[PDB]
Amino acid sequence: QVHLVQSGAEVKKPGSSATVSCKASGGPFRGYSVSWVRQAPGQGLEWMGQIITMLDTITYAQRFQDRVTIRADETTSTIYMELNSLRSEDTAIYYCARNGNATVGSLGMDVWGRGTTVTVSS
Amino acid sequence: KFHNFFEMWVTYLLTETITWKDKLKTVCFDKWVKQKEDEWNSIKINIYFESFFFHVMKKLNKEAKWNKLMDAIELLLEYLKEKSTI
Amino acid sequence: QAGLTQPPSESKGLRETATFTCTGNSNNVGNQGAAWLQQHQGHPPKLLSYRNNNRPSGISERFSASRSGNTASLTITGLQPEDEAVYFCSAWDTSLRAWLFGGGTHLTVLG
Repeated sequence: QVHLVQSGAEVKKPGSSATVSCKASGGPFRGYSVSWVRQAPGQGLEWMGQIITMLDTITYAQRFQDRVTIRADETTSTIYMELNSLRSEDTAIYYCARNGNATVGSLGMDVWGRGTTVTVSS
Repeated sequence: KFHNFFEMWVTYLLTETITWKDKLKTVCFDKWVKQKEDEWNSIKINIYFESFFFHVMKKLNKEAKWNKLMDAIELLLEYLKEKSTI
Repeated sequence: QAGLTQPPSESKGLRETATFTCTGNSNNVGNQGAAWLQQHQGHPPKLLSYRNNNRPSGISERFSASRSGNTASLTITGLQPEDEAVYFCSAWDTSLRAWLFGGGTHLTVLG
């Protein structure tokens, strides 16, 4: 029973940096493999990156290779986010969700966060 | 970090166990199992091994084999000995 | 193309079965499988099927998934008039090392 609770929404400006953080609990911190998903309003989800919290292994998307960075903090059991180059159409609700159920042995976005809807504007 | 070394050793051990179970459809397996015993005693439940699932799929993306494969390290090493004798 | 291609919308009536499709390539869906996700209006998408097509906790037996080789399918039998949701197929690409999401079919019950 792993629980993910999502931070509140933050209003940013173009060119600034956003930080979405959700803490996870319900087991050892070593066995967490949460991923960060972007869903712009009106169309479908878009996978951004993921972190496997065991050996600090992060895989980014091809189009977010040089933009997004993901890290983990084992003391507070939180997973962080960072978007260095915020642009006007980078407006979405951001989710964090593990990519599998280790008890069953399968990959799938099993438990999801509430969503941090970062809205860039002027 | 020594705990990162331990978890990388166990992850590599689980991946190599999956690959050896794949390779043997039925002598190098016996010399491999003893190769993962001098290591283990130089270092010296079921839930303990599920936290390694995601890191193992990172390098070996096979749900079926991981499920078929299933203190806890002595249990797995005893399983490896039993498989090597047969 | 190399992503997951899904039809934009499908419409079925009440007390009817719904057949889904999500086709990729030998890496996205054919390799291991595809996961199906239930997203309502303005809600986090709830999972329905793992890659091995297992039922997660909290999801009834009314849903059911499978794979016809290089194409994932999800079947909903006897549509419930409150099942207005968009359904997404995700699949870990092994060549690009990425979860690939489809367009997501929109389900409109007729009643």
